Formats: sequence, structure tokens, C-alpha cells
Amino acid sequence: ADQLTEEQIAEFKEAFSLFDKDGDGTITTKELGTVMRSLGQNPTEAELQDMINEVDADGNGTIDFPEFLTMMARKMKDTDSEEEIREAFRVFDKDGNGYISAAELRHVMTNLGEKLTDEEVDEMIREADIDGDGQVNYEEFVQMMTA
Amino acid sequence: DQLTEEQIAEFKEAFSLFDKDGDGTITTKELGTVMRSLGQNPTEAELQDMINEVDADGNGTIDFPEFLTMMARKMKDTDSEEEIREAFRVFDKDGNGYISAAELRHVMTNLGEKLTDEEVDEMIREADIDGDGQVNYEEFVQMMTA
Amino acid sequence: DGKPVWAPHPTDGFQMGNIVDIGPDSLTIEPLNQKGKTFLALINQVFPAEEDSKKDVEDNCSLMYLNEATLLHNIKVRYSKDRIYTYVANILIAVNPYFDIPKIYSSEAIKSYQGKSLGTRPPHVFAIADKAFRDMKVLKMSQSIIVSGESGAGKTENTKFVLRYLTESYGTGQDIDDRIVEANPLLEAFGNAKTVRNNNSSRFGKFVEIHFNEKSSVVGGFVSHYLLEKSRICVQGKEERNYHIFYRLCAGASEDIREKLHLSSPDNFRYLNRGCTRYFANKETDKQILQNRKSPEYLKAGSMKDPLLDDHGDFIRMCTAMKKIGLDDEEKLDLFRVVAGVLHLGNIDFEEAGSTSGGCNLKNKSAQSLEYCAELLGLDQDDLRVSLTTRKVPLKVEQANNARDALAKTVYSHLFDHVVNRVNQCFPFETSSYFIGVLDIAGFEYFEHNSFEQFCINYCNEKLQQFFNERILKEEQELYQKEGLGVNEVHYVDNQDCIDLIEAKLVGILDILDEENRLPQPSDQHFTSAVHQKHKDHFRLTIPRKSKLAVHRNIRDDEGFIIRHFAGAVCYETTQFVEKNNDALHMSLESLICESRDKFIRELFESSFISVGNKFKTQLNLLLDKLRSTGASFIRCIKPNLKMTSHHFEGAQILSQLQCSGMVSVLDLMQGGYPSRASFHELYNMYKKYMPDKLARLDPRLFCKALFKALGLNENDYKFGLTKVFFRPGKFAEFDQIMKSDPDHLAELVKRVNHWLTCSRWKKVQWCSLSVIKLKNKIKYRAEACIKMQKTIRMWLCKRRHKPRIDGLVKVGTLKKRLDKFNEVVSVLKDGKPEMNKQIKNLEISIDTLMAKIKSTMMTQEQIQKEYDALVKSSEELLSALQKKKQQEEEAERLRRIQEEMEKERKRREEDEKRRRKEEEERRMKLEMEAKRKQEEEERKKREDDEKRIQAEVEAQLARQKEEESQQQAVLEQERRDRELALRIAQSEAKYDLSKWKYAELRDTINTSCDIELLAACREEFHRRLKVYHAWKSKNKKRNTETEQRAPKSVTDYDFAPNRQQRFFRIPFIRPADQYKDPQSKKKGWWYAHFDGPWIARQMELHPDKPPILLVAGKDDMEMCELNLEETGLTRKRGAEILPRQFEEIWERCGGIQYLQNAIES
Ligand SMILES: Nc1ncnc2c1ncn2[C@@H]1O[C@H](COP(=O)(O)OP(=O)(O)O)[C@@H](O)[C@H]1O
Ligand SMILES: [Ca+2]
Ligand SMILES: [Ca+2]
Ligand SMILES: [Ca+2]
Ligand SMILES: [Ca+2]
Ligand SMILES: [Mg+2]
Repeated sequence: ADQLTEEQIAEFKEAFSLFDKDGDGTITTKELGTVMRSLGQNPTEAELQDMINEVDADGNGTIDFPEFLTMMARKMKDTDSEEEIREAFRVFDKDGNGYISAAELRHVMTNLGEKLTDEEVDEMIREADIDGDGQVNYEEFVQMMTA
Repeated sequence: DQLTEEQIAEFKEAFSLFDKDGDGTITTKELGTVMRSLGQNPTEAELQDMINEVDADGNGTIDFPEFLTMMARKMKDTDSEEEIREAFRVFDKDGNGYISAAELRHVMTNLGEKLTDEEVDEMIREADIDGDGQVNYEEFVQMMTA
Repeated sequence: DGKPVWAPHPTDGFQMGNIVDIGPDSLTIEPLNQKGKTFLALINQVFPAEEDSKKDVEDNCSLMYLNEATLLHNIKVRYSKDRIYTYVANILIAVNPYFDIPKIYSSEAIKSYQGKSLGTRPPHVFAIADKAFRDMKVLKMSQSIIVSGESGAGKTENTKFVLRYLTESYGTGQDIDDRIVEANPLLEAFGNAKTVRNNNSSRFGKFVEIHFNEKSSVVGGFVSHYLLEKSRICVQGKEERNYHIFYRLCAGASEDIREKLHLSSPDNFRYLNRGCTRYFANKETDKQILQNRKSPEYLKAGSMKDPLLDDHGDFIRMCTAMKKIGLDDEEKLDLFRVVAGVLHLGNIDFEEAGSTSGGCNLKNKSAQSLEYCAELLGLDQDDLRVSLTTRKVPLKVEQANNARDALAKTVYSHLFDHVVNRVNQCFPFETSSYFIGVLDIAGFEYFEHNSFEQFCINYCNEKLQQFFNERILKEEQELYQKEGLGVNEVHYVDNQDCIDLIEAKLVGILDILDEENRLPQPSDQHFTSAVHQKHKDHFRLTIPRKSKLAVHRNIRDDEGFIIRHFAGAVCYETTQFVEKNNDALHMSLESLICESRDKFIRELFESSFISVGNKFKTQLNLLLDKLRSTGASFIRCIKPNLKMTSHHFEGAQILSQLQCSGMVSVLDLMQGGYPSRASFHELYNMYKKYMPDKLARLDPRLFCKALFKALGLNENDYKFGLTKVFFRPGKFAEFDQIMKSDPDHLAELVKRVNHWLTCSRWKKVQWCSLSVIKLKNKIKYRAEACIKMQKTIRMWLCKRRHKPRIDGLVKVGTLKKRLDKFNEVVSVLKDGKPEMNKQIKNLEISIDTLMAKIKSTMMTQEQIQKEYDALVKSSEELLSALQKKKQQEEEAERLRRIQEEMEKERKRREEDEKRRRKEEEERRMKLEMEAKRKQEEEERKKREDDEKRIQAEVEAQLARQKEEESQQQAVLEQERRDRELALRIAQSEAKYDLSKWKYAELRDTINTSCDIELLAACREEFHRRLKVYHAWKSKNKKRNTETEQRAPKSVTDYDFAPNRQQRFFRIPFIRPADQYKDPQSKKKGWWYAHFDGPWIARQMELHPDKPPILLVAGKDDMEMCELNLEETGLTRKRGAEILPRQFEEIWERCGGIQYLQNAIES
């Protein structure tokens, strides 16, 4: 099951809207690098160039969005889906205590660059919390994700 | 461990042939490089690991019963040729049976444990890898493992 | 081999049938209803059918299949269930039922539709009126409900219902709302008559504008009239009546009224008795009318029945109506006096004097009528016959009767004008902001003999149909392209040529006829000739000798013409056009009448060629200017049958009207078009008044974006353009909901939009982190793929470098242990020892020499293979010498056994050797095969480069040819419309000739005949017909469904580019470089393909998560491609071509031999 659902595709469209800072529809290794190094990982220009040339139809260096979804495509493992979603949560959860505070969302929002006020992040947590205990857990993420 | 007797015969046979020291021992530095001689396929990590555990005694050389054990748990967990071909087809751009030789060269040199120029030249010339006619990776894979 | 479909039919229009055959341009359909009957039906006229016949949908754009046949069937099902009204995405088809359907026009029905968005209630005319009111309140611009349809379609009744709704739902209970509706019967009496096509036939086209104030409350009305048919008042047809007022007066006048107006039975007036004289009355009303009124012919034949009209009842009704609208008894008596004056003025018959001096005189019988007319119209007898007998140049009898009729026509025209003015002043208004104006023009009408009135009526129909075309097709496609939505543009039949024909200058018909009239010697023949001179090659106007109907063929060139209107072709006899053009009542009559003594006559007329045509052109231009200035909502009334019968629904007529009116093209456009349009900015500022400051920080399109999910709407509904936001058809209950201005509702939507937006601001970041993780793990994927890469590279480096020796010295060690084994038996034997010893030392010398040669240096596999090849024969010589020693030395028990087992082991060795040699040589020959194929495609690329073939000029002429073919297709459609209208008039009056072969035989003779050349053209035809059938299934596609992939998109979409080799191939359906870039996302996996000869033979598609779908020709060929190998371009694809037996391997692991056996059975 390499293909994705239409809803998954739309939410990735939102994600690319976050990569596509200027909104031109195209991105070259520079932005992938800036955001990805910002989000904890450390890549090298060589393999990002490799991936681009994997999904560069014209070899121009810029990546269209469908090529971006395609560059995600992979023969994954069935358990790999939950594995990567949990790695994502840990990316959101720096301490790895299973619950995101105001401060952790604060820091992640700062790193990705969306400018938020400290009341807005509290509102974010309170709106994402179906159980309403005051801080978010995992199945809460999933029910937010598919929603 | 248990295994076919004829394969032990070939193992003793290859161990005997390349005993440059002649004292019944194979020095590791050539041992691992020619240990690849059988269709078993170690990485650099696995060859490094067997060097470490053989040199764990500090000798720097091996003896044949050890080497038999070496190849025992070496063959115990080995990669399927189908998995190899899966890796080959990861880089296939258009699923057209060809990967362009430069993209291939880029893959081997640039990614992972670096592979040197001479090997890729052996590919291009000796391995029937036309630069104009991009390698038909099924053909390579076959000749590679068989 | 499918589902039943729709097919052409003469009477029911379109009929239900299954496809038996697939011809070149026809599908030979079997009408299931009349089994055995059969015909060929064109490609562009066979349509898909609905799964179940009993389903009826209120909005046709919500049908599964969108085309003319399904529209006609939807109407037919709804009509029999007493729901005559139907929708096409904003246009209401109102089929006239010809009987009062109950419980739908009562005030309780009017009570429901108030403010309901169309779609939330059953379709009804009140919903169009309420959509008009809603769009006038919201968009704040005037609107016009352009009711259009043929003569007898239900235009006046639908207009009455619109006015009743607009005045009973949105009045305030004054007298004005009542008057706006109760004015209609008065105008009905004074301007309607019995035509052949209708009993209450609107002979004047009215524009009732209900004016509204700023506060959206009714302020009054204003009723305009265009082109009161004036020829009737004087001459009437065989089965047609004059205007009702000449009859309602007679049949409804009281005793004193009868004495005053000097009435009698209608047969006693010349203006009436030339036509139908029978009143309309039911049994009770028939008994009600006094016997002295009824003409003898009415006794001889009897009253005719209409579901609504009744002459005496209508007179009482309009008496109450005049009293309500404020006409006192004096104004009433004045109107009836002028009517009776027109009636009498016909009876004055003019005789010629005995001498041939042009003496115009009157009979003795006209003497009483002379006095009566003088008294009624307030004139003097002396003045009257002086005015009529001469002009004082004496006249002739023909000119005298022309004069009488001229005075009558002028008087009745001004009487109608005065009635309309009094009605207008019944409900006055000074100023207003907007108007909702229904438009009930006299619809298209055609008759056996047509004169100027029919020509102008059809001309007005022409302009209004052109307006409909511009409003719903031209303007809408221009707007769509400005938004660039990529809707498949639909071509409409433009009527602009006919408008230009009628109304032009120095080339137009009306202006040429004005030129004719301004000549000192007018001539009908001259005008017809001039029109045939100035429009020699125009498409629209046709000399009647080139007609379809045989009736018009009699009229020769210089007396008439035939104009192909939108509705079809109508023959206009140019007899008496020149006289009917003129509005110049001579000074004699105008002088006669302005010095009438009655106050009413003077007030009538107080309000030199002057063409009626130019006046009407100005009137219609002004009306269209008002219409263009406003928006529009359309009603298309459809007449079911030409025989006035209820519960009778003839398909042919209704479908002719549907194609003529352009409703079919509107359906083909709204199949993908968006009826509901809206501006982003309107929504943005519409909500900014309540939507808070922070949420406004979004882009206006972003805030509109979050809006649509506060409603939880579907993404299959809208499609944001450049400066507009749209909605698909059948989604009005949500668009008007978005237009709601309820402050509590807006607060609720604000909260919902806020939550959806903060949800999206979560989702963006979370999915961004997932994208980061997925890229990181794609790095891991490629890194480990490359580490396996390197693993195999290194292993094969050390497999050609050492492993060849290892294998060779495995063989050598085998031989060495064998030598060890021999030496024992060598010792066993006892004769001829020395030569065995020489042999054994030679063999051990071979052994140790080769062991040194191997362990010392590097050697190739082939070298050691040669060395062992020699030593094999060396061991063979060992064995052979051992047999001879056996034959000359006796160790029987030892040697026999030992030697025979050496022989057996040697034979098993040799069997192995042959096996391995075959294996290796087959591998090599396989690349001798593959390499040749790769060189083949390279050489084909080189040949293509060397050819340098150019087709730019070919496609340059192909585009012009396609445009010309479209032109002839439009011409053929116009000819079909013309012949349909002609049929309607006729009904009203009363080396291998395989081109003929079937799809059937071809599939069978493809699968048996082995006569080479047969399958040349057989396969070729069968594939040509297959292309035609796939084309038919392509144009007639379910709109929610996507296209059908019988081959991968890459193969069929290489068509940008223009032998018995059993060429095999293999192509991904989606090229993995385009994995998630397929919006269809329908068929995935490997498209295997065997092409045998010039055409496909077998195929296969292993989906990732599905069982296989094998095919084969001469059997499943509907999912097998029809494209030729060259069009597939698989020779130009690199690595597609595949191994013969590799197909046949995944073939057999998927029921290959089994599906082949099934094909053999099939
Ligand atoms: N909704 C309706 N219900 C009942 N009868 C109708 C309806 N619409 C039209 N009719 C019938 O149509 C006839 C008059 O047609 P009309 O509307 O005057 O045609 P036109 O408007 O073309 O002159 C009447 O006899 C009336 O019974
Ligand atoms: Ca960018
Ligand atoms: Ca690009
Ligand atoms: Ca935490
Ligand atoms: Ca929680
Ligand atoms: Mg009418």
C-alpha cells in the first residue's frame, strides 16, 4: 500500500505550503535543508541533491508538490507507520514524556517560524485536547490527524 | 553449526589455497576481502565486526575452525537476492529496466560507505555497462549473484 | 454485452434499447419494445440510459448521465406523477399540464416557498419567483423572469402565478398587490384571442414590472405592451376568433347594455362572422347566456371547452375586475362603446356607383349601421361618409374597404393603449429602486400562411433566444474562461445571423422593406426581389423553391421567403407585407376622428410612412437594453402535445423544443459548470462585520476557505477561480445558507470557522513533522539500498577474481581424491604395472602442476575450464586403459565391480557436464537475444532521427479540416431542425469490402480464418469500429466517474506522435516517477502486453493488492487496447520490450494455461 488517501494528500498539501515559504510552488534543497536541520535532524547537501535528482523531472533543482509526495513514496513496513508517527510525536515532545506542554509547542512553533503569542499556543493545546486534561496525548494526536 | 559437508570441503579448500603464511592461518586483512569469495555478501560493517572479534584475542590471524564458525553465523542471516533487486529498483527512475550509469555512479560513490573509481570502471567496461545504453539492472543483478 | 441505451425515434423522440452491433458511424440497436425491429443510429444520437426507469430527480443536473434523452425521460416520469416543473441547475422547465393540478397553487403552497432556497422544496414556479426576490434583495439589482416557449406552452399562466406569488408573499395587504394580479384578466380580455395553437393566445407581449422600494416591499407596477397583432381586428381565420372583448361584450351585456350598444348575435358583424362565432361556456354557463345573443352557427355546432376560460363567466369576472381596479361604470361604458364602434364599423359595406366614375356609395343596410357608428364613436354621418367615400379624390371599393379597416385597426390599437394606460395608473409609482419584471412575449408561432404579424412575433422570439444564448452560454463561458476552470466548452448554435438578417441597415429585411415603401410605387414583388438580391448567399434566408414542405414550394421566388429561425424554418408569404408595414392612417381618418364629440374618443387619440417594423425594432432594442441592464432568471415552458389534450406527452415535439431552445446545450454545459457563482470579496466583507479581528488576518481567500468547512461542505462542490468562488449544481441549500445574514448564525459560523482554522494550524505543523520523518526515513531507505548495492558490487568483483579459480580447483580436487582412490586398485592389479605407473605419475603431475599454477597467480574461469576439459579426456584415457587391462588382466571380483562403478561415476559426471554447458550457453544466448533487441531500439531511434519527418503542415491542414467538418456538422444539425419543424407543420396540418460487415463477424472471423490477408483488414476494421465505440463511451461518460484505462496512460497519451514479430512488453500503469501525481489513482501495477502482429493479442495487469486480470483477443476485447503498436510507441520506449518467456512466466503463475484453456472453451 504505497499509495495514499486523498485526505492524506490534502494535509500534505498544507505541509508543503509550510515548506513552500514564498508560495511559488517549487522548492530546491535549500528549504528542505533549512527546515529539516531546524527540526533536529542533520542531513548533508549530497543526499538531498540525490533525492531531488530522484524526483526532478527537468533536473532544474526545484521540486513540484506531486514530486514531493512521490519523494515520500516508499515500500514501508506495516509497523513503520506507527514507528514514524511515534518518532514524529517525539519530535514534538523533546523530553519524551508523552505530553506536550505550552513550552514545547512554543519552541516548535518558533522553530518552524509561524509567529504565535503565548495565549495562542495555550488555545492550540486546549482546542486539540478532546479529553481536556490540559495537555495532549497520543491517540489525541491521531484523532486530530485524521479528524 | 550444521551445514553440508561439501560446502565445508570448499571452505577448507579455499582456506588452504590462500594461506600465504603457510602455517595454517589466514591473516584477516586479506581473509575478509577474499572471504567474500563465496556468494555470501558482507558489508564493511560486518567485515569490520569479524575483524574485531577475531582480533579480540589480539592475534591478527585466524584458524580454520574459527573461520568455519565465521561463515556459519555469516550465512545464518544473509540477504535475499530479491532484497538486492529491490534495492536496485529503488533507484530505477521510470521503471523502464534501465538506470542511467551516471546516476548509478552517483549512488555508489556518493551514498554510504564510499566505493572507489576503479570498481565503477570495472562496471562500465567489464560489466557490459554501456554509458549510452543504460544498464539493464536485471541483467547485472543476475550476473552479480549467479 | 452491456446495458440498454437510448436511441432515436420518430414519435416518442427517444427510445430504450440494447446495442447489437458497432458500425462505422452507427450502432445497430435492437428496440426491445418491438422485438425484431432494428435500425442504424448515428454515433452522436445514441445515449446511455438510466439504471432504473422509475426514479425521478427534481434537478436534472443531479442525474447520473447528462444528455437530451435522460432529460426527456426525467420530464416524462415527473409529468405522469403530477409534478410538471423541473430544474436544469437554475432554469425551470415548466411543462404545461392542460388541467388544474390541485393543492399546489393554493395560498398554503405560496405560504411554503417564501424564502426557501431552490432545492429544499419541490420544483415550482414560485421557487423561481422567490429566487428572483432573494437575488434582488441580496445582489441589489433588478431582475427579469424571461418566460419563453412556443405558442401554447404556458407563458401567461406561469406569469400569472409569478405575479400572484410576488404580490401575496411580499406585499403588505394593500389594494396594489391585489390590483397587480387582477389587472391580468382585463388585458387578457382586450388583447388575447383563439389561435389554432392556443385558446387564450397572447397577441401582445407584455413586461409586467413589479417595482420594489429600498425596503424590498412592493410599491406598484408598470405594464408595457409590444406589437398588438392588429390584422386580426379586421380579418380573422377560418377557426380563429377576434379578441375576446368583442365576444364577452356580446355574451355578457345586460338588457340595457344591449339596447344602448345596439348589439346583436356575433354573426351580424362582418369583423367577426368570417371566423369562429361560438362562445366558450360550460353547461351551466351555456344555459346562462341569453338565446338572443347566440349565433345560429353556435346552435349548429356548440360551445368549445377550455379548462380555464368561459365567456359569460369571464365577463362577470372582468366586471368585478374593472370595479376592483377602479374603473367606474362610465369608463367601462366608454370602453365598451369604442369596442361596439369597432364592431359596427365593419358592417358598413361600400358599393360602387352604376357609372364607372369611382363613385363610392353604401348599401341600404349599411344606413342603420352608419347612424349607429356615428352615435357610438361620436361622429357625424355627413363627416363619416365624406371621409370614407373619398380621400376629395373618389376611391374604389377595394380602397374603401381598406379605409374602413384602417380606421378600425387604428381605433382598436388606441383602445388597447388606453386600457393599458388606465391599468398602469391603477397602481402608480413615482420612484423605486429595483424591479422584478416577468416577460410574456408572444411565443414562436408558425402557420400554413404567415404574414407580417407572425414574422415580427418570430423576430421577437429570435432576439429573446439570442439573449438567452448570451446570458447562459456566451457570458457564462466567458466568465468561466476568465476564471479558467477548464470546463469543456460547449458549442451553441448562434442565432446572430438571423437577427442581422432581419434588423440590419441597407442589407436588412426591415430596412429593405422600408426602402420599398418609400418608393412612389410600392410593390410586394419588388421587396421580395430586392431581398433575394441583397442576400444572395446568406444561409438563413431561403427561396421557397428550395424548401422542404411541398406547400411552400408553390410560392415562386419573388413572392416569399423562408427564414431558418432558432426554432426552424417558417415560410413568410410576402403578400401584403408592404401594406402591413405602414402605420400612416391617412389625414382623412385622423381629421375625421379628432373632431369627434365624445370625450373618450378624443382622450384616446390625443396620445407619411412610419414602418411598423422599425418601430418594433426600436421597441425590442429598448426592451433588450432593460433586460441586459438587469439580471435574469429563466423559465422554459414546454407544450406537450399539438392537440390540446391532457395527460398526453409526445416525445418528438418536446425534444424538438428542447434542442431548439438550447436547453440541451445548457445541460451539456452544466454537466461540469457551476450555476452558483460568488465573489470572494463579497463573502469577506459580508462576514467581516461580525467575524473578529484576529481571524481576519487570513487572506480573504483563506477566510473563505475556512468558511466552507464550518458547514462541513464537500470538496466536490466548489472550485475557486481567480476573483470568484463557485458551487456545483444541486448544492443551493448550502450556497443560500452561506448567504444568510442571521447574526446568531454568523456568530455560530464564526466559532466553527475559528475551530476549523486552528485545527488546520495544528494539522499543517503535524504533517510537516511527518514529512520530515518520512524524508529522513527515505534517506535511510536509499542509504541501505546503496549499501546492498555496494555489497553486491564487491561480491561480484571477488567472484570473477577468485571464485573462477575456486570452481576450477573444486574440479581439480575432485580429480585428486579420485587419483587417491585409483592408486589402491592400481596396486590391486598385477599385469602391466609399468604403463599404469607412467599414467599415474602423469596424472599426479597434472594435479600438482595445476595446483601450483592456481595458487601462484590469477587465472580466468575459461582457462581452468579448458585445462579440466583436457584432463577429463585424460581420466577417460585412464578408464579406457583400465578396461583394456581388465580385458588382459584377471582380478575379476575386484576389477569388474571397481571398473564398472568408475564407468557409472564417469557417466554421471558427463551428464552433469552437458547440463552445465547447456545452462551457461542458454544464459549467453539470452543476452545475445537481449543485446540485439536493445540495439534494435537504438537503431530505430537512429532511423527516426535520420528520417527527419515533418508533420507541422499536416496538422496545419488537419486543424482547418476539423473546423470545416464542425461547420458542416452545425449545418447538418440546422437541417435536422428544419426537417423536424417541417414534420411538425405536416402533423399540425393533418480489395476487402469489410466496411459493410458487422462487429460480430469480425470478431468471429478473426478467431478462425487463417487466410492471411483476411486478418489484415479484419483486424483493421474490427479495431476501427472499436475506436468508434470507445469514442461513444468517451463522450457519454458518467460525470462522477473518470475515464477507462484499457492501456496505461503513457501508451495512449504518446499519441502526440502519429510485422509478425511476437513483440512482448511491460510498462507500469503509473510511471514510478509519477507515483502520487495521478489524480485518477484508478489502475496500478504492471501492464504486461503481448503484441502479436499489427494488433494486441494478450495482456495482464498485476495490481499491487488484487488478483490478476488476464485477457486475450477474440474474447475479451473491450478491455484490450485497440491501439497499434506504433501508436503505443513501445519501440520508442527503452526497456519496455521484454523477454518472450518472461511474460509467459507471470502468465502461467496467474492461470496462464488455465485462462488459455478458458479462451479455447470460449
Ligand atoms: N400551471 C398550469 N396549470 C393549469 N393549466 C395551465 C398551466 N399552465 C398553462 N395552463 C393552460 O394553458 C392554457 C393557456 O395557455 P397560455 O399560458 O395562455 O399560453 P401562452 O402563454 O403561450 O399564450 C390554459 O387553458 C391553461 O389551462
Ligand atoms: Ca521556494
Ligand atoms: Ca522543477
Ligand atoms: Ca513534554
Ligand atoms: Ca490530553
Ligand atoms: Mg400567451
